[PDB]
Amino acid sequence: HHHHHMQIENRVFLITGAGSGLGAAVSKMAVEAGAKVVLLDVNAEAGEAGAKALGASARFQRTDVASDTDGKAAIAAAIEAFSRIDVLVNCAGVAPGEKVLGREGAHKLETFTRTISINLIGTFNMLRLAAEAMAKNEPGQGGERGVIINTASVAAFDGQIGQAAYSASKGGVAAMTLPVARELARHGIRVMTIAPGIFKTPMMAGMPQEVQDALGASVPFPPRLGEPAEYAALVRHIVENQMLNGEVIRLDGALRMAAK
Amino acid sequence: HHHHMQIENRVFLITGAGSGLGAAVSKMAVEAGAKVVLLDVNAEAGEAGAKALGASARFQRTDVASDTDGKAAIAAAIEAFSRIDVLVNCAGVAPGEKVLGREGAHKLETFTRTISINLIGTFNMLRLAAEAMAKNEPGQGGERGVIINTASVAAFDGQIGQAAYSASKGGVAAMTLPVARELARHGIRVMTIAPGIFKTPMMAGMPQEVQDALGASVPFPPRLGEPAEYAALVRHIVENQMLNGEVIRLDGALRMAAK
Amino acid sequence: HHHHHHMQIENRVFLITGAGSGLGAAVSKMAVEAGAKVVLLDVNAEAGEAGAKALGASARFQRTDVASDTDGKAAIAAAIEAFSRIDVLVNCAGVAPGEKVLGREGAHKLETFTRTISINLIGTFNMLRLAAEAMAKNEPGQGGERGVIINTASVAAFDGQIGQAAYSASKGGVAAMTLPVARELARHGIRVMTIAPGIFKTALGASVPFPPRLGEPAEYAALVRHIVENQMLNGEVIRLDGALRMAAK
Amino acid sequence: HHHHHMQIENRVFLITGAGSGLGAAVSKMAVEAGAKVVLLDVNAEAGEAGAKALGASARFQRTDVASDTDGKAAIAAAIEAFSRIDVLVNCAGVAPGEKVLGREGAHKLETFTRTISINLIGTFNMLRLAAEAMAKNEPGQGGERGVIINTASVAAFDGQIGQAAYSASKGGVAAMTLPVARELARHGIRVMTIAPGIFKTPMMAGMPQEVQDALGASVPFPPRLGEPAEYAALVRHIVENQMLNGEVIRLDGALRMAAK
Repeated sequence: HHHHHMQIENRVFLITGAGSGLGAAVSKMAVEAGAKVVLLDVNAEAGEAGAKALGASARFQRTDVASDTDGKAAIAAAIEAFSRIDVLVNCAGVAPGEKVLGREGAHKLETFTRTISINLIGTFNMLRLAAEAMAKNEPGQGGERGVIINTASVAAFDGQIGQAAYSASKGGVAAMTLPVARELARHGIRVMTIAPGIFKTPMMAGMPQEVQDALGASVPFPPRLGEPAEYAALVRHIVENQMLNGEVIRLDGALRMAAK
Repeated sequence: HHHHMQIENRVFLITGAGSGLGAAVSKMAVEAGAKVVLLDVNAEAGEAGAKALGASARFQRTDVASDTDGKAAIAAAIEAFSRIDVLVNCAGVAPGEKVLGREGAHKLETFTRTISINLIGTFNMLRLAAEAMAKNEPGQGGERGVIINTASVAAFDGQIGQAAYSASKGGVAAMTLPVARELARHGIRVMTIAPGIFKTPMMAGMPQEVQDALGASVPFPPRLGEPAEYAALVRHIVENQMLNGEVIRLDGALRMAAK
Repeated sequence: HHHHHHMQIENRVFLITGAGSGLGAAVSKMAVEAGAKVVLLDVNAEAGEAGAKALGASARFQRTDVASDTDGKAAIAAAIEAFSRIDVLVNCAGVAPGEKVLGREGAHKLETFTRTISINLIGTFNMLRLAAEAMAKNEPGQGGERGVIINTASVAAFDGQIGQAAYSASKGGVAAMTLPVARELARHGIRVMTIAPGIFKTALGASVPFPPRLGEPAEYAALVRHIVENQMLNGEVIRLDGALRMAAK
Repeated sequence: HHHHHMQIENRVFLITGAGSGLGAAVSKMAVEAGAKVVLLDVNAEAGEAGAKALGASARFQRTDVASDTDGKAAIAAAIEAFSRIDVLVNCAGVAPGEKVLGREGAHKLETFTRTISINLIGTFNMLRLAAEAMAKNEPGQGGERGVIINTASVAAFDGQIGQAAYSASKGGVAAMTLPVARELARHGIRVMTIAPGIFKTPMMAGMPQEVQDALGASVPFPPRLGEPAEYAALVRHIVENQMLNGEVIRLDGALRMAAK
């Protein structure tokens, strides 16, 4: 702690995709740093188990991030549990691969739409509602009322063959950062975006080991899969450092994804 | 010019073609000796355009976000002119709505709609055009087609109230590379233009002092862009084979302020 | 006909660096053939004379070290004396060396880094400042325009490979100047643009997604032409690269 | 702290422009986190006073960062004092404003050249020499042998009227980050760049207070000058977070500089 350093203790985090991978690690980091967390996930089993393991500072609320009504209910539950919302972290996402021209014809419109719905619409939906709650907070240190962190992907910059939908959704997340920051600046709410490279996600851990090790060796340095706790450490830094706003930060070991 | 790609006789498919940018692209294309199939949701405007352009033009009513309308539009282009060489996606809406507004949070429905038309619509026509283009015989330099999408400077310098618009156009911009990478195998190039402030129908609706003020925000030329200038760039992209997988800002050096 | 805001290339005076070969030669050729005047600038007299000779009465040559204050001024004076004005500057002069930060003999030489910067970046800025000064004396033309400056960066500004610290630094510097320079020179009606070429000629093409070949210099020249003709292009860097994204190795 | 977290304690920092502003704050942060610092600056009085105030964990070496011979002397002095170099932070920089076409004629070539010399050639010079020293270190945690952090500027993206030289130099720094990171990955040396917005620098503190306050009010949130300690906090997070590599981070309160 030095003068403009923002304290993490006792701040209330709302976190999506919190039952696994990135979101799980953020929830763990937050609780261990002395914060409150409300876990949101569409999977009840995983979410209940996480909140259970983290203890009294955690709650879980089943949530389809793309739903208006679920989004509200998630806000209401966070307020009822902990009285306020200080930080939103959007980690819910899917990363499918589908060619524009595949063996069985054109990319399905439905699958494109669905990727957009979960990754981009879902992010916007939680963002708009969290923001509305955060704006009711009393202005804190430096006039700050909240911090919103979204998750894009290096696919927003280096999209591979088969990632039209994924790149479109994550590019959309990245490009919203600024206009949203610009508005929410009036209320003291910062808006930031992290663009991860290759991390040990559930999809990743599903692959055979030789394939996992090969992805890792594609990353210049460190030549390994990123650890979810490293994504969480960056989230922490964004909460603590008040000068970080309206920016997209690549967390990717210098990776630039080839076409194949 | 040896590797210069010829515009004459190529078949353009163009969305939002009943007005503004798409209208100017249609005009440019017909006057350079090409065929155009105009697509628009507004039948009156589209028919009138095709009528005015003459025998080299057809119109097909189309909701670009619809799977079935998209297919019908491809089928109509093939039936009329036998092939598709160029797709230009100009259909788009540019609404403003705050995240935290007078009536509460930004409506989810309005966000979703802006994404549907601007992004899902662009992807829909792209996927179906590409499929048709791949059936063409390889032409000059092995090229079978060119796809040109329209993003916006909002993809980079989004203003207060443009979350939806920036999201949709940022999505368009970010697709360019993964799509270009795949479609390279078929000789189909994929490019994106990011316009600044142009004399669109919404723009021409505004009172003159407001128009003039928007123009004076542009460093040089300090005016609204002319739709024919956007069309001139589209032409150059069709002609210049080295242009691929790139987003081009057409904006007089504008960098939009927050408000 | 041609649209109202279309900018005509006929009779405009081009000043072109690195004009004795490659990209600059092809720009000089395009310009003369479209009815413009060209002043060719190059450090190599043999190549420059031969080019100007082959292009004819609409071309002149002036030997020039683009990084030199006094050579830069002499080049402006020679253009004015020959053709009375300057309407377009195209900076194509450049070197593209590869040298590792940590090499077999030791660290990257400071002298070689400095020299790459001097030719690619300082040289570009030098010709830009002096051309701009001359262009500002022109009467305002169509749409109030007095000139166009076009600089050459490289995809190395974005996807720099192992060994390209110097090259990437110099071309990144060119790319980043585009905006602050365009912002100022907007007052005088001078547009400022930058082209970032991929791999151009001088299986080597098979790394390029499409077209899977080396770029032709005349294609770079076609883009220059389009920039001069399209008045809404300003303050932007355009990648001309067949969708290439250079790997590290 | 998590298993892949990189410890700052006992690492040796070499820092340029360390007598004032950003480099002084990085030195302070590093010493107070338990690290060693070698301060480099052209100004002896400021540098000695800094090293004096920081104590036994600090040394000062007078240095023109653009000089080959001074650069080498600096490396030798750091090795002789602390045996190794683990982190280089390049903060030495000048930020002049000069129009391309000014009231009294064209931008001087000498001034452009000088800004490039100090900001870009100087940064490259220290980098190449620090990298050479770092490569001799034994591979540490995660195989890492060093971290190099350069300072660009938001001028690399949003250059204002009068900033051709400054933008050119800082855009050059930014664009080197990837090709350097790609090579030095082989030796386990990470390379990162920070792009600061408006900070309380000595040039800034030289201005009258109304002009300061006005610059601060141009920043969306927080609407103030950035504190050098915040730039130092981000440096620290880069040294700690191993997945950060080959990237430029904007630290700017969502500022997008207007032309004027």
